Parts: sequence; structure tokens; C-alpha cells
Amino acid sequence: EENPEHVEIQKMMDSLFLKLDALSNFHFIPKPPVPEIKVVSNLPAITMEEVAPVSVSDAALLAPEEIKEKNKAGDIKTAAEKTATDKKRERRKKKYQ
Amino acid sequence: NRWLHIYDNQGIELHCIRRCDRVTRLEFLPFHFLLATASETGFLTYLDVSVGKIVAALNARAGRLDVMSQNPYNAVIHLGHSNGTVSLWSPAMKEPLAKIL
Amino acid sequence: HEAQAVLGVLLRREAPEELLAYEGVRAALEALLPYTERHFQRLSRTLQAAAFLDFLWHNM
Amino acid sequence: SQVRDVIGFNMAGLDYLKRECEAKSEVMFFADATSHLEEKKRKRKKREKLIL
Amino acid sequence: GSLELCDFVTASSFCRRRLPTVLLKLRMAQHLQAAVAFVEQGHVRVGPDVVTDPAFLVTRSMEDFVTWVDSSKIKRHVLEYNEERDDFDL
Amino acid sequence: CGGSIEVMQSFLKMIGMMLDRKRDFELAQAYLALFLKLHLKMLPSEPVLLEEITNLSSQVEENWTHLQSLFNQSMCILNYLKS
Amino acid sequence: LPPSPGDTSYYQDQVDDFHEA
Amino acid sequence: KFAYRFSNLLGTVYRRGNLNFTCDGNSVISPVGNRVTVFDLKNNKSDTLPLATRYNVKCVGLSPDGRLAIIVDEGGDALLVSLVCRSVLHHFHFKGSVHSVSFSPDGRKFVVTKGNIAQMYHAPGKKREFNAFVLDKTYFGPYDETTCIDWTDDSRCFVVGSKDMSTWVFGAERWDNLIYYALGGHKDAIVACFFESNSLDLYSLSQDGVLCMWQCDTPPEGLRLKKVKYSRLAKYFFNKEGDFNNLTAAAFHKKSHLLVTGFASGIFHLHELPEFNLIHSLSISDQSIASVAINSSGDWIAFGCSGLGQLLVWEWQSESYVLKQQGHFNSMVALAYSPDGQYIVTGGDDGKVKVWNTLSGFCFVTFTEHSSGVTGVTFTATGYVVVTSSMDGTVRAFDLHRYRNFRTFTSPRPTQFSCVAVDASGEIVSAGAQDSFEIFVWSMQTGRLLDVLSGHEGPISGLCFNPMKSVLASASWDKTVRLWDMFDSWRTKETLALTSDALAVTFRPDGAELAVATLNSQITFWDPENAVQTGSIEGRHDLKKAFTALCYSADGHSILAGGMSKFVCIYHVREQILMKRFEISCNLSLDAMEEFLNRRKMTEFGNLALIDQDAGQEDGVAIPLPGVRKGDMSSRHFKPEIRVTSLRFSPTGRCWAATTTEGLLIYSLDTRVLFDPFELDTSVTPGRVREALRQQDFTRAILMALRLNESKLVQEALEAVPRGEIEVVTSSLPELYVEKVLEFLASSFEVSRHLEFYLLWTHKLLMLHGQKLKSRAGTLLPVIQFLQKSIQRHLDDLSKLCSWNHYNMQYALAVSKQR
Amino acid sequence: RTASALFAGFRALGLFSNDIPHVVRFSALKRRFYVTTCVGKSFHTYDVQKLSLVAVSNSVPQDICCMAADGRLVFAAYGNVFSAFARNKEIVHTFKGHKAEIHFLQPFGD
Amino acid sequence: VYNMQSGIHRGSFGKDQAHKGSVRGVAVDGLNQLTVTTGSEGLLKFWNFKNKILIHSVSLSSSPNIMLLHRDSGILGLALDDFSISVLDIETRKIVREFSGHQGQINDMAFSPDGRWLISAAMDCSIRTWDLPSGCLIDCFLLDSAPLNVSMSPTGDFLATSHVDHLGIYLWSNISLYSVVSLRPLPADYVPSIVMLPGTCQSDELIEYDSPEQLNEQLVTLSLLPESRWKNLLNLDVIKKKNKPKE
Amino acid sequence: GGGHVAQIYAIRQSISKALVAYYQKYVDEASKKEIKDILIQYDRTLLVADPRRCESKKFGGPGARAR
Repeated sequence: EENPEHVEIQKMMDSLFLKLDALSNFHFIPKPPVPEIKVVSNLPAITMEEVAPVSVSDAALLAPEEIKEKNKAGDIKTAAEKTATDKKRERRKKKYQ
Repeated sequence: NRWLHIYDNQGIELHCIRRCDRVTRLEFLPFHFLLATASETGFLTYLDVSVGKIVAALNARAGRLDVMSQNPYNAVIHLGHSNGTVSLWSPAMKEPLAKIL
Repeated sequence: HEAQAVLGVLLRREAPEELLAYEGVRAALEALLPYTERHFQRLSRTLQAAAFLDFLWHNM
Repeated sequence: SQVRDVIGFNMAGLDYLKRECEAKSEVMFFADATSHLEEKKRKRKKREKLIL
Repeated sequence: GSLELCDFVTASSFCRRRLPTVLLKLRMAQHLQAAVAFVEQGHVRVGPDVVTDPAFLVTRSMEDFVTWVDSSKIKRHVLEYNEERDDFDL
Repeated sequence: CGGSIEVMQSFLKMIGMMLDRKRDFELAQAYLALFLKLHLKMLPSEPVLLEEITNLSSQVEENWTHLQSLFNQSMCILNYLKS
Repeated sequence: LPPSPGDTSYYQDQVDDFHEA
Repeated sequence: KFAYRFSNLLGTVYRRGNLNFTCDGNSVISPVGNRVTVFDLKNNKSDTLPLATRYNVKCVGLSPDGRLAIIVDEGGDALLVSLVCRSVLHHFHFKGSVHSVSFSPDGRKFVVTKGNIAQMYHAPGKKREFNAFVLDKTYFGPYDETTCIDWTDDSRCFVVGSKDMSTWVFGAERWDNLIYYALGGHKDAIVACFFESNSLDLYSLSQDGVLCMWQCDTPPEGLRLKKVKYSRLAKYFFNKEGDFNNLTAAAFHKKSHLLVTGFASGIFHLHELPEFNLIHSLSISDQSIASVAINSSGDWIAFGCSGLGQLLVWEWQSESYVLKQQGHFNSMVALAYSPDGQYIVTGGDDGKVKVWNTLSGFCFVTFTEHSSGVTGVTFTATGYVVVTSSMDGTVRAFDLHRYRNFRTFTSPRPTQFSCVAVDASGEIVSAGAQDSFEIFVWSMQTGRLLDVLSGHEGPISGLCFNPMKSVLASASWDKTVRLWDMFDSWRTKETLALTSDALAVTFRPDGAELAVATLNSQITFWDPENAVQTGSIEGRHDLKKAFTALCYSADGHSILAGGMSKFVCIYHVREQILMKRFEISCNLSLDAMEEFLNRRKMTEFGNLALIDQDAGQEDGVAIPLPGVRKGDMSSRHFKPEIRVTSLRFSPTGRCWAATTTEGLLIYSLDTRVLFDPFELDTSVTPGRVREALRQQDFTRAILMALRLNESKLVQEALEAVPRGEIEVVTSSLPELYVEKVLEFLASSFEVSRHLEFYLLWTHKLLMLHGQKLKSRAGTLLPVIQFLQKSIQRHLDDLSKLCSWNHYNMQYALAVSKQR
Repeated sequence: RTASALFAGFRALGLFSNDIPHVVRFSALKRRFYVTTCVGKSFHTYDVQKLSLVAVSNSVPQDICCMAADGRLVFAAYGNVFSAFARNKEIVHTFKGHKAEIHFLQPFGD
Repeated sequence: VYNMQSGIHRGSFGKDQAHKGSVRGVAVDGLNQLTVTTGSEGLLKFWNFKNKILIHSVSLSSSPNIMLLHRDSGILGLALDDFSISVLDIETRKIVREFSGHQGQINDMAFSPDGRWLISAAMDCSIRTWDLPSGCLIDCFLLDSAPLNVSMSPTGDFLATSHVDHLGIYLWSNISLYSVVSLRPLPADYVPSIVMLPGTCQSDELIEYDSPEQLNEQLVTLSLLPESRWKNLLNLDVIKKKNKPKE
Repeated sequence: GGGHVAQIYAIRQSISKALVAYYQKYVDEASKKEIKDILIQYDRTLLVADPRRCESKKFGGPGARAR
């Protein structure tokens, strides 16, 4: 939830700011209707606006790096594999951080 | 169409009453200085022209109001309905004085 | 490429239901899919670029 | 074509094995990764008002 | 400033921002009825656009760009008095 | 769902016939793809269906390869012209 | 209520009044 | 040369009025302000009819045969139009505003309700007459305004609803046993009234939500040409007792006994009438449902919401939507074309960014991250990234790969942005401010503010990047056009002084010419690299005082100009002469609810004025307005005016668009506009072409068909050629005729079943002549983009299925191969 | 029975009166005067308040020579044949039996 | 050449005179690049409008009678004294069509707005319509009075004409705009028997073709079914999820 | 005012502009159009004065704006 008092305050700024702009406009722009109180209906609802194409799936919206993180090298190396230079590199970076 | 307006006999607008809206019928009670309005929304309203205040606003609760007349002797308001009934109204009461089939 | 070369063997050689038996297959199946699509799309572009040499041959 | 065919053949295998796992377990894939996405946008969305 | 000045806004502040009174401030007119009259014939433009509505609040930024419209009889008189009339510019 | 296996065999010959006429090509690809997604798992068990797929796999291979090659050469030339 | 139109404060704010004085 | 005609209105799907399905039921007719759009749902196409009206369309009456339609506006002006040929047939004026119009099912009569009366007219014939509408009868039943009309299945009788809480049935022909009949039982206005399938039983619906069923004792055949009773069977309530939800629209399908009801809450119900069984109900929007219609087959239902102009068609049984659109609330938009020309991106004052497909005309992606209105919008070099600027103070980037706002640019200082521009490289992004009068330039991949260009005085009229050189041109109100070179070690800057204020700057597609529109209504053509003025055009007289918007054609030989005029002008750049003009109709309608406008000085809008025609003066006398005690000098008033905000031309060159106050207007290429042969001779005629085909002289037949310029002839000629001789005729083709064939082929792929036959033609032409066309490639971009687009449409959709089939079957074989 | 496959006759402009005299008729059920004037092979009807055209009749093969008007019918003679017009537009009764041109038409009851 | 605004002479064509005989017709192209003139001697001359230099001259078989130019199409029509009509392209200065069949002197000619139709009125009391792309006669109807002038509306809705002794303008509706018409080629030597009333009453040559369903068996063809019925079969599951109303 | 060369250039500009204005006012607009375009295509200084301002590399920062 969000603080109720902040909600009316920004609401009252919105109506005030539209009215001031209406006087400065060179031509007429009709005002969009605003619901004074919105009532959620007990019936199921559908939406006119659509943010992503209806054919694509939620998997398509995800980047491959999002599901699987990558290091800069792009390869993983175990401790037994690490040579002298690899161990010297990580110690220098540990000191750096 | 949308509100009630008051004009001079020379064509000058004097008052626009925002409360009385979608009024279909008008009728004036002379000796009380009251103007009675019947509205589309189903409300009956009384306005005191001497002072400029709405003394009463009554909900007839019978649907649309389109048939209205007054009794000059009695000063009550008569309202017709699709029920086949006529209702008698006064600004003092919140309910009709009588209903006649 | 060699990761796909290994993976092509596993798919072909043993029966699919035994693939479900291996531990961690579900998590492994997550990461393999989106990265494999990237490789397939890249190879599709390369096949389109390979058509350029056939344009060279008729112009000789 | 051969290299592309090897990659493409892996599509049919993994896509089919994807359908079996989703059939067995009701939870869909990538749900956790999806959850991170809405958190990322709202932190970005909150930062934008602060810059304003 | 702070919210203290915000309590001084009245009808006078809105009236001061009208287009005719800005002309009166800019000395383009000397009387309010003359300032109003200039507007509807179309002698006054705010940037490229010409404004004929006397009820029009001009912004501080737009106030810098209010001037006589070109090919107006008043602008001829101003140029004539300054001895700067050039008929090539019409 | 109540549909006997030989009815599938009739369905698979339908796509083979349509590929044979080489008309209504986009539907043949579409109807086959929907069928494969639904009943992929039961296919390898039944031998009767496999031989039908063997014929179909040959037909789609030669048809698509001919078209895909012709698609590719045209597109690469156009990109070369723009470059 | 606004002042009289002939008044200079009709078209001048406090900044202009300070400089004009 | 220039053969374009108005084809579509984009960005609006429904404004006000009733919806209708066509006779076959595949298409829906929606009123949009002045104009009328028809949506082909079967083929997902959109066509805006050429006609326009001074006021918004109120009523649409459609003939049963499907050929004719009647379009009535608010003022009472009516147009008779033919649907088959899309042409206006007749003009008429009813004395007052009419509330509804309906055609009898037989097709001989049609009824119009107006005032307190109902008037019946003869149906118009096929031929044009001096007086197309002839009145027949007039009926004086009700005591208040008549609202809605319905006919029986036979044309014996019709029924009219009224605001007097009653419903009146009349006989179309004189029947002894029925003159007129009245039905009550309602306590509010009537909204709709329907008839049974083959009976005179009827249904009445009140605004309160009351349903009344009325039954008659006489069959429809029982009517006798020169004693009928009605009884109320049942009464039903849609709402529970104590909530005031108003029924606003309804429709009823006779054969399937289906009722659809829409309410002011934004919900709708379905019922099956003789038992009143609730099938189900949905909630569409917060605004009321203005109109409801159902097609003849009964599968689809249409809903319109006037609050946000939302259109939906719903297939109830499978519970899926066939079409779902919502346009911008305001007609004020900003437009950009995709590099290929496949998509159009529009931005609105609401802050909503919408992507429309060019082939179908439907919006399919919406972005809402911007809070305030979008001032500018553009594409990158690729067709997959869009950049927008807004009054928020942010410049945002969106992709068509994952559909996300991946990049946001902001100034260190609080500023608002008016215009945007990006290079052909795509690395550099530029914006201008309403107040600082300086340009902010950011890096694309880095996202940091590279530089702030300063020097202009006054607002920036426009920014444009050279398509080939990567330099920025900025126009300003300090009477200057400034050129900034970005990849210069010494930061070179050029200044072009002008006589008057600059308003628009555009670049020719080759990048070698620049155009400036100035406040003195002049268009000056400059050479950018040498900074020299090469031409000028005067435009005072043509617009009927400045040109706000400019656009170059794809070939560059012509230029398009617009501004405060109601005309868009097409000029020839070399001859500096006016070629063409297109005019724009104006809407005079005004919303009654608005109270922030001084109505006394806005008297010409919305039919507010009363003009007396009986006073003996030819033009008329206006009734004087009422006086006031105190003058109102603080209210805005506006005059009717048409201004073109911007112009854009498709890279394919097939179409162009104008963003104006009336809306977003689309002009498309059409062959019927102009006959444009190439090289005619008395030898060149289709008879000789068919003779050459019969003699198997293919090359000569193709050449003659190409000198002629009907696509139908060449379409017959190329299909006559058998396979195997394709390379023979291809080699014989001269160089001049080559680009003509590719223009034909790209148009052919869109509407031809023979996919790879035309693709065989395209394959050979590019192989033999590809190396030569590279020399003249620069002048062939519109054709190349045209062909690449059409061939790609068949490539991508076929590939994902063909690849899916082949590889899945191979995997199935491998599993079966084991054991 | 086809004259032009592309064009059809509609109406003539700029024509108000010819040598044939006009006829005036007051309306039944309407408080209106209409004057009807012959124009070539057709006749036009005007209201008298504004002299505005209200109707254009159908054409006849020959030029109209004599006209008479009564009530709901207008009678026009062309050649040796004359007809009766209803609604000022369309013929409903045509009369044959004359071997010479008609110069006089007199409405007499029915 | 004179300036319309001031009335000042602005030059003349030819060293002394444009033509030896009387000037029959003049025209200027849309872009003010070319000027075309005719003379009674039978010469067709093409001029540059700006510097007034002769470009090309064409000899005519018969003396020119009337001449009209369709500016946007660039098509010029000539009616000669031998009752024939010749059509020429302004840009290339060559004859493109030859129309014959009138039995009387041509009074006027007009072009359709698209430029695909030529309409000519002659003293044989017939109006003939010619289709330029096919070069054939498509309509011919007779009149009681000889037509003097003919003109097409810019919208193409109406045809306006005038007659020898009549005082009014007659309008004809082109029945194409409200109905579909199948053009049929008329014989050139055709005389219209029927006379059409002015007001309201009551082959190899053609160009149309139907493509076969398949050119050849080996050729692969598509169906004309809409995309939506088949393109999204593999995506049905994600479609149904999005179509679910929010609970 | 000014020197010899500046006076000469001012006289040329004044003569050209005066003739163009006279032909615009009392002669048809077309001839004004050809004469104006000729004067522009020879030398734009004959009709439009472009005074010299101070623009130099010193105002710009080191290096290119991008890259």
C-alpha cells in the first residue's frame, strides 16, 4: 500500500496544472475524463491496452543473461585447475577490493 | 437543456441556477414567491425567488417527472405518473400529501 | 559448438525418459534453451551470407 | 548447413523435454527470472522520480 | 522563493499576465482599451502565431517573443518614426 | 481421445498427398506442425506411423531446401545493393 | 480585486516598482 | 507522376454513433468523427471512406442488400452512399436532427424518427434522381421524443420507442384490424425494442434496466388489408434493488434468441430471452458502453466505448476477441515510419506510444512509461528501435526485440524536450529544450551526455541529421539554421542567416540538398556542403500565413508543404512550381458538457447559432445573444481553423501521412488516379500483345506490355511464359526495363498465390543484372526496400514452420531408431 | 434497349421558362403555392416564397407543346400523344387516339 | 505572351510570326516548360516557354481543327478536318493513337480526369467515347440536337454538354461511379440507332484475365486463406492464456 | 560612414534591393522573381547582408564532440 494523503495531493496538483495550461494553449485540447472514485466490479475484466504482442510468450521477453549470470571471462575454472598466475590474479583483485 | 436560467424582459441574463438541472416543467406560486421545478432525474425542487435560496428538494421516487400543475386555491403541486396516479406535494413534507388513482 | 557437439550425442543416444532421471536436468534445461536460440539465429544469418558466393559464381 | 543442422536438431530435443517437465510439475519455467524482472523495473522506476 | 509568497496570489496576479496588459507594460500601448483593440484585428503575434483572444496568459518565456505582426499598419508607423522603413522586407 | 490409430495413418497420407500436388503448401506445413506438437511422444512406439514420417521427412526436406536457397540468394543480393 | 487600469501597479510587479522608483 | 489518393484514417477506431455489421457479416462499420471506417475482419483490413461531413456522424442506416448506406450527422445532413463502389450518391437535409434510421427487411421502405414523429420514405433506386429521398408517410403517435426503430420479419408493421415511457407499434400498410397500438409498463425512457422471429410479440427495455415482454393474440399472417390485443407476460430486472446502473445500449438476434446488454458501469450481459437465462457477463472498461451490434451469423458481437474511443469485437462461444483496439484520446499525435516502412509509431499527449502495422492498420504494441505528452518520435537505421522525447524531461528508447525501455537519457538540469533526432549510425542522440534553447547530445550505448551545443537564441524549430554525412541541422527563431559536424577534430560549425524566422528543416534523401521554411512563407533550398542558396519558392497565395511542415519525396524531385492552411501543397523543386493541392475538411462539432469555453464568441462551433432564413435576406439573420451584467474577459474562445502539424513520407514511397488537427491522414498510391504509360506507339496495343503470346514471341510481348502500364496485362504476360525459358527472356531484357519489372514483382507477391513462380523470376533478374544495378543503386532505394519487404513476409512465417517440421520429425526417427 | 452503356441523363441547368405558359396550383393539405413551367421535354415546379426548385419530371420523347394542371395530376402534351403525371415526376396514365398535334387541354372533373 | 497581373507584353514566339497561316490552337504544359502551337498550314510546332526557342516541328496529314492538352498526363489531342482524331505524347513528340469513325465535323473534345478516356462530339449528333489504353471505341449514343461543347467534371461524376439552339447546360451521370460496368469493344464503323433523352427516363481488344489456380504441377502455390487462420497454430497456448479475463 | 570598400559594397546592395522592391511594388511579381533569383545566384551579398561574428576553435573544447 501507499500513503493515502500523498495520493490526493498529487491528484489536486494534476487538476490544477491542467487548468493553468488550458489558458496558455493556442488551440483547444479536450480534457480526458477522470473517475472521481473507481469501483472494482465483481465480474472478470479484460484490458484494451496490450504491452506485448499477443503471440509472444513470457519466455521471449527474458534476455538470456537474465536467467544465467556471466562472469567477464565467460568460463568457469575450479580450484584444482587454477595455475599460479590465476591464483596470483585473484589475490591481487581481493587486495584491490 | 442543462440548467435553469433567469432573464430580464429586455433579454439580459440574471441568474443561472446550477442545482436545478434537466428540468422539464416549471410553475410559479405567486403569493408565496416560490418557483417549482420538475426534473428528468425524478426530483421536485422549490426555489424562493424573494431571497434566492432553495427551500426544499424532494425526491418523488416515481421515475421521470413530466406532468405538473398547481392548485391556485390550495397552492399544492399535482404530479402525474405512468402508474395512473396523481400525487399531491408540499415543500414541508418529504412524502406526498396524497395519492389518488 | 563443442558444447552442442556433446549435447547432440546425449539427445540421440539414450532414451528421453532416462534424461528426466538425471539430477539437475531441470535447472540445466533452463539455461540451455535461450542461449541455444541465439546460436541458431546467428547460424541462420551465416547461411544467408553464404549465398553471396553463389552470386559470384554466375558472374564469372 | 551441417553446423546449423546440429544446433537445430538440439531444438527438437530440448523443446520436447521442456514439455514433459512442464507436464509433470505444474510450475512453469523461468518463473523466478520473471520475478527478478519486475523488481528491476521498479527500482529503475523509483530512481527516475528521484532524478526529476 | 518559498511557500510564503504562495499566499499572495490573487486575481490581480492573473490579470497582470493577460496579453493586453503585457502590451501596456511593454509600452506597445498606452491605454487598456487601445491595448485590447490592437489584439482582435491581429496586429499582435506571440512568436510565429497570431493571437486574437484578449483572455490569454503569456508565460515569462513567451513574453520575450511578443511583437507586431509583419505587414501591419502600426509597424509601418514605428519604422517611419525611426526612419528605418525598408520596402524590400515588406 | 477416442480416435483409433489408423485414422492417424489416414491423416498422415493427407499431408503426403497435398505435398504431392504441391498446392496449399502453407497449410500442409501448418497442419503437420500442430499434429507433431500434440502427439510427438506416442509416435516412436507405433511402427505404422514411422514409415509415413519417413516419406514426409524426405518431401519436406527437398521442398524447403529448394525454396530456402532461392530465398537466401535474393535477400543477400538486396543487402549487397544497399551496402 | 485588481487596481484601477490607470494605475501603474495594474501592469507592474514589485520588481518593476523597485527599479522604476 | 504524383498519383495518390486518401485511403485511411489512422489512430481512431470509434468516436460516437451506432455500430453495424455488413450484410455478409465479415466487416464492421464504425463512425469516427466526420468520417466512416470499415474493418474487414476476415482479411484484417481497414478502409476509411472518402466522404466527410461538417459534424460528427450520429446515425448509420444500412440497406439489406448491402449496396447502399445512409450516413446522417448531428445537424441532420444526410448522405446516400454506395458501399460497393465507395462513392457518394446523394445529399439531403432533414429539417431537424433525427435520432435513428432503419431499413425495412424487404428493402422497399425506410423509417426515420425525428422530434415527436416518425416518417417513412420509399427506398432509393439504383439510378441517380434529382430527388433521391421521397417521403411516404408520417406518424404522430408519441407525446415525447421518439428514439428507436424495429421492423417485423415481414414488413407489415414496425415499432418505435419514445421518451414518454411508452412504446408505439404502427402498421406500414393500412390494416383494418390494426391502426396503432401503445404499450406502457415503464417508469423511464425507452432504450430499445425488439420483435420476435415470426410473431408480433415484442420486448421493451427501459433506461432503468426493466425488461417487459408483450404477447399478441394474432399471428402476423392474420393481418388483413382494409381487433388485436396485447398482454404483458413477464417483467424482469437486470440490476439488484438499490443500485442505479443505467442500460445504455442493447441488441437482439432473432434466430438464436440472444440478448446483449451494455450498462453505464462498463459491463455487459448476455441472456437467452424466452427463459431469461444469464449466459455470462463481462466488464470491458470504466466508461459506458455506447453501442452494441451483433452480426447475422450470431458468432460475433461489437462493442464501442465513447469515453476513450475503444472498439472491441468478441466471439462469445470460444471466449476470444477477434479485434481489440483503442486509439489516442486526442487527434494531436507525432508520427514516424519504420526504415523498411513496415511499421508506424505514433505518440500522443497522453504519453502513450503506439505501434501500428502498415498492412493491417491495427495497433499491436503500446508503451506507457512517459508521463506527459510525447513531443517527438523517430526510428533508428534498423527497424527495431524507437526513440521518443517528452515533456517529462526524459528521452526514452524502446526495442521491438524484447519490448522494453532499455535506455533513458536525462539532462543534469531540469529541462523539457521538444524534438528528437538520431543518426543513420545510431550512436548519437540529440534533443532540444523549450526554454534553454540549447541542444543536448548523448551516446546511445554509453547513455551519458556527450555534449551541450549552445549558440542558438530562441526556441529550436527543428533538428535533422544528414542521412549520409552525420551532421546536425537546427533551425531557430533567431533567423538562423546552424550546421554542427559531430566527428570533427576542430568542432566546425556553420551558420546560415535568414531573412525571417525559421520553422522547418528537412534533408533530401541523398543528403545533398537542404530545405528551410521561413516566417515569410518562403521555402529556400540550400546546398549544405558549400553553404550556398540554390533555390526559392514563394507560398503566400497557394496556402489559403506560413508553412509549418515540409517533407521530401523518396526520389526528391518533389516537396510537400503544409501549415495554417487547409491545403497540403506539392511543389516541383527544380521548376519551383506548384504541382498539386489536397484539401482537408473541418469538423465543427463541440462537446456540450464543456464549460471552460466562452460560448458567446464561439458561436459557429457545434450548430449553436440560429440563422433566420424566413426574414427575406438571402444569407440570413442571426438571432441576437442575451446580455450580461458583468463582462467575462477571462474565458478562452477559439475559431475554426485547420493546421497541419507534420508530414512524413514512407521510404517505400507507396504512401505518405499528414498529422493534423482532424487526425492522422494516409494517402496511398493508386493506379486509377492517373494513366502513366512509358512509350506508346500505334503498334503497342493489348491485341498485339496477345498475338505475340500466341506466337510464343515472349520477349517482344513482355517489352510491349512494359511500355504499356497496366499491371493486369503484364500479369497475364509473365504467367504465360513456361518454366525453363525464364533465363531466355531475362537476358533479352534491356537495362531500362529491369527496374520496372522488380516494381511489378514486389506488388505481385502481396496478392498472388503462385509464390515461387514469381520468385523464380526474381531470382534470375537479380543474378544477371545485379552487378550493373550496384552502380545505379543510390536511385533505387525505394524499389529495393519495396521488394525486400514483400519477399520477407513470405520468408519468415514459412521458415519457422518448415524448420519446425523437418527437425522434429528427425528427432522422432532417432528415438524410434533405438530399440 | 440500351442507349449509353456509360452515361445516363440527369437534369438540365440554367433553364427556367419557355414559350409555353405557366400553371399555378395551390396545395391540398399544405398552405403552399406551386408554379409549374415547361422546359423542353420536361417541366419544373417551384415554390413561390423563394422561387426554389422542388421537383423535376421525367422526360418525354418529343417537346411538350401544351400543359394543363388539376389537383394531384399534371397533363402534358407532346406530338399527338399526351400523358398524366403523378407526384410532378412520373407518368401514370397515357392517352392515345389523336392523328394531329394537340394545342388545348381542359381538365373537367374526372 | 502577356502578364495577367499587369497586362504587359512579355514576348512572342518566332522571329516574325509563329505560323504562316492562322493560329488554330495553343497550349502550355503543366510545369511551364513547353509550348505547343498549331497553324492552318498544317504544322505542329513545339516551343520552349521561357526563352522562346523552337524545339521541333511535326507535319500533319490534315489541317488541325481543335486542340486540347491534358496537362498532368502529358497527352495532346488533335481533331483534324478529315474527321479523324490523332493523339500525341508531348514529351516524346510522337503519335500514340489514331481514332476514326465520326461522320461529321468534331465540335469539342474532353478528357476523363484519369486521362484514360477521350470523349468527342461531332455534327453527326453523336457523342463517342474512346479508351486510350486499348485504342478502341467503347461507347456511342445519338442525340436529337447537335452537341456544341463537351466537358468532364474534375471529380468525374458528371458530363456537361451544350447544344446548337438550346439555352441550357445538360448533365449526364457516368453510371460507373455507382455501378460496375464491363467495357465491351464497339466496332469502329458503328452508327447508333437509338436516341437517348436528355433527362431522366423510365475478344482480343478487352483487358481482363483470370489467373489459374496452378500454372503447372511442379510449381508450388499458396492458398488465399487469411494469415490468421494458420500462421499462429504453434502459439495457441500462449494465446489462450492472454485471452483469459482477469479474475 | 565606413571606408572605401565598405561604402562600395553598401552601394551595390542598396541599388539591387531598391530595384527588387520597386519591381515588387509597381511591376508584376513574376519579373521580380526572375530578377531576384538572378541576383541571388550571382551573389547573395547583393540582397542579403551577412555580418561577421566571432567564431573560433578557442570557444570549443579540446577534441571532437564524439569519438
